[PDB]
Amino acid sequence: DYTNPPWNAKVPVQRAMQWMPISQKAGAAWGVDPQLITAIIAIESGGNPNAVSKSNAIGLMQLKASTSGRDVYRRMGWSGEPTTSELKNPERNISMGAAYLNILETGPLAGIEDPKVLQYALVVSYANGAGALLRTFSSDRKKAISKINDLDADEFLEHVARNHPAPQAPRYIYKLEQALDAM
Repeated sequence: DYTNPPWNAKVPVQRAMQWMPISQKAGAAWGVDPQLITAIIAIESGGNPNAVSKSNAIGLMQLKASTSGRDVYRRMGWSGEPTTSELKNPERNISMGAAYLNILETGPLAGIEDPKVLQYALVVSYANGAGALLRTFSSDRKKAISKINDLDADEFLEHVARNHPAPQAPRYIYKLEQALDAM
């Protein structure tokens, strides 16, 4: 049961909303929905810009220097990876998070047609990687996308809950809907 325990979104979303001006700016620059950015902030850090997880995920959107941080650096045309200090900067963190969502949308998840299925695919990919998601459909990226396109949002969630190896995957979707209802 990925909905258990329940997650009350009120506090973490209202805290995350204090970052909205940055989220709207970053979202407009990268073509990313600021409500999704706000949801991710609420879910990942509860709006605490200094959060540091066990696995060294840092800041408002819990970006990890060696994984998503480096992916965004490559998208900017840079080598290396951000520092912890850089990831604690709220503006830098949220803009990098927005950039990462754009990278997912325009790279591995390109061709998803339904914008609600795409929303769910984004959070699941954000949480455990686009590869882990797509491989539950096919080792071939295009066949994977074609299979995703055969599903609606509620069927996508069912698939993820049954077939995704990470329990966090379907729970992210549940939390997303909890977060959205609180905005």
